[PDB]
Formats: sequence, structure tokens, C-alpha cells
Amino acid sequence: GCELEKLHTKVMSLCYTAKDRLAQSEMAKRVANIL
Amino acid sequence: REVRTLRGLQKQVNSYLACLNCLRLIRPEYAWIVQSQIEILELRDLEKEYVLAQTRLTLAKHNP
Repeated sequence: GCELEKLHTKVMSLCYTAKDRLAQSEMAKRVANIL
Repeated sequence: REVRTLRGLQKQVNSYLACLNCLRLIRPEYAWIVQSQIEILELRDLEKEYVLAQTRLTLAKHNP
């Protein structure tokens, strides 16, 4: 799901630091889920 | 580290050498830990743990 969303974001960009930031946000979300 | 200490310090030095060699093998790519950003910055913190161990051993050698 999250990976698919990232792919969609990449497609939007096509038509990356921002991508890295998004990945970091996803990691934070995962950490929150773990908590 | 969790089970017990002391003679594990020399093993932790070997483990730092292993992690440093693995980092040299994988120079441009990042990799994340779970149970995240435990790349190059925390590896510099493990290097600080090694220097703390070296100083403790040198202080220990000056006692006898």
C-alpha cells in the first residue's frame, strides 16, 4: 500500500529529496504503529 | 551485548570492524533498521562506544 503510494508520487513527479522525506515519514508512521 | 559484558568488549571491537567493512562495501546505498535511520551517524556513535572501551582498558592497564 505505502509502496504503491510512493510509486504514485513518483509518477506524479514524472508528470529525489522529497521522495526521501516521504520515505522518512513512512518510517515514522511505522514507528508509531510499533509504539 | 544484552546477555552479559566484559569479555564481549573484544568481540564488539571485531563487530565494529565487520560493520565498518560492510559499510565500505556498500558506500552509496542506505539501509534501515527496524526493532530506523541507523546508518552512518549511529555507526559514528558505535565508534564512540569503541573509544570509551579503549579508554576503560587503558585505565585498567594503569591500575596493576
